[PDB]
Amino acid sequence: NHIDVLINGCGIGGAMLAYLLGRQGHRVVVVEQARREYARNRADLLKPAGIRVVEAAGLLAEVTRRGGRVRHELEVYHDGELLRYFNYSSVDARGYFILMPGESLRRLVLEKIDGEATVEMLFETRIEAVQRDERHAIDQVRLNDGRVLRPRVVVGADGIASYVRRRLLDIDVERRPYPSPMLVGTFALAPCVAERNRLYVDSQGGLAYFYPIGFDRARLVVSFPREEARELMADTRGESLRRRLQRFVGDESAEAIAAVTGTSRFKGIPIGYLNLDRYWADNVAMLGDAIHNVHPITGQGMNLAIEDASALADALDLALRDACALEDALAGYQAERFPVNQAIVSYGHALATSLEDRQRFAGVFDT
Ligand SMILES: Cc1cc2nc3c(=O)[nH]c(=O)nc-3n(C[C@H](O)[C@H](O)[C@H](O)COP(=O)(O)OP(=O)(O)OC[C@H]3O[C@@H](n4cnc5c(N)ncnc54)[C@H](O)[C@@H]3O)c2cc1C
Repeated sequence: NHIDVLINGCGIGGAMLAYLLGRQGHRVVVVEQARREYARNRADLLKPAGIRVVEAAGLLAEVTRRGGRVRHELEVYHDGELLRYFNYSSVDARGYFILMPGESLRRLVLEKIDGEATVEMLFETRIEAVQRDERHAIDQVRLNDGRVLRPRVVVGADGIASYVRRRLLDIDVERRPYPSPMLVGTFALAPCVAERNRLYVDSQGGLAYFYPIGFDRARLVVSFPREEARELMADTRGESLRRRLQRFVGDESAEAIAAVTGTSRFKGIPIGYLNLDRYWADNVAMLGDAIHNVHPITGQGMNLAIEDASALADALDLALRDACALEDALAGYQAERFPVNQAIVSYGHALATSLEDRQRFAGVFDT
C-alpha cells in the first residue's frame, strides 16, 4: 500500500498531474469525490504556456480533433465602440491561444490515464483521516472506503474550497465578494462568434463575452451589478437580458444576442481573489484553485492549473528519482509558479475593477 503521490481532486489540474506523473512510472492514487462522468461548467482557455504543456503531454493534435479551436484575435468594446483589437500572432507564430471546454480536455486526459498502469483513479471517494510522522510529514492516509495508503507526497488539486489547504494545512482565506457576479451560458453558434472573440463592457458595469466553444456552440459570459444580474436572469424567456445586451453590444453581434433564447441554462461562475503565500508545507503541495484564484474575466483558471501541474510534475519527478530533496523540489516549484500566478491574479482584479472606466480599462490591457 506504499505509493509515491496521493492526489486529492481529479479536476483538470489533478488529472494533468496524475497523467504526467503516470507517464514517468510513478505510483499515483487520485481521489475524486464525484463520479468520473460528472460534467460541469469550467474554464475554456489555453494560453501558449498551457498549450506547451498539452503538447509535451502528447495531446495537442487530439485537442483540435476533439473540437478545440485555435484562435489568435480578440476585440474589446466599451460602450458599443471598439476599444482594443489584439492579434496575438502578429510578432510570434506560437502566440495563438486555444478554446477547449475544460471537461473535454479532462476527458481526453482521463482516457490517457486509463492506459497508465501505475495510476489508480478512485471516483466517489474522499480522504477520511491522515497521520503525521515525527517530522510532521503525512505518512498514512485513510479513505472513506476503508483503504489505507502510505504516500511519499500528498497533493491538493481539490479546487477553490480545497480540503487539503483548509483541513490538512489549516489555512483559512478571507474572501470578500465582488459587487458584480459572473454567469455563463451555452447557446447556438452564430457566424459572428465563429469569426472572432468579442468582449463588450459598458459604463454601467455590464459585461458580455461571446466566443465559440466545441464544434457548434457558443459561450456567453455575462456580468452585471448583483441586483441587476438577478432581475435580468428572472425574465427566463430572456427579453430583459437581450434588451440589456443591445444597449452595449453592437450590430456585428446581433445574431449572437438573438441566440440567447432564455436564461434558465445560465450558471454562476465562482469568483476568488487569491495567491497563497505557501504552495506547500512538509510533504504536502497544492496546485490550481487550491493556491490561486484569478478573476474569471481572465478565463485562465484551467490554464494556470495545467501550468502548475506541469511544474509540480517536474519537481516531484526529480524528488521521487532522488535528484533533489522534496523540500528543495517544492521550493523550486513555488519559485517558478508564484510570480506567474501572481501576475494573472493582479491582472484579473485590475480588469474586473476598472471595466466601467474606458481609458482605465484600456490602460490595464496595454499593461
Ligand atoms: C461550476 C463552475 C463553473 C465555472 N465556470 C468557469 C468559466 O465559465 N470560466 C472560467 O474561466 N472559469 C470557470 N470556472 C473556474 C475553473 O473551472 C477552475 O479555475 C479550474 O477548473 C480550476 O482547476 P483545478 O483543477 O484547480 O480545480 P477544479 O476544476 O475545481 O477541480 C477540483 C476537483 O477536486 C474535486 N474535489 C474537491 N474537493 C474534494 C474532496 N474533499 N475530495 C475529493 N475530491 C475533491 C472536485 O470534485 C474536482 O473534480 C468554473 C468553475 C466551476 C465550479
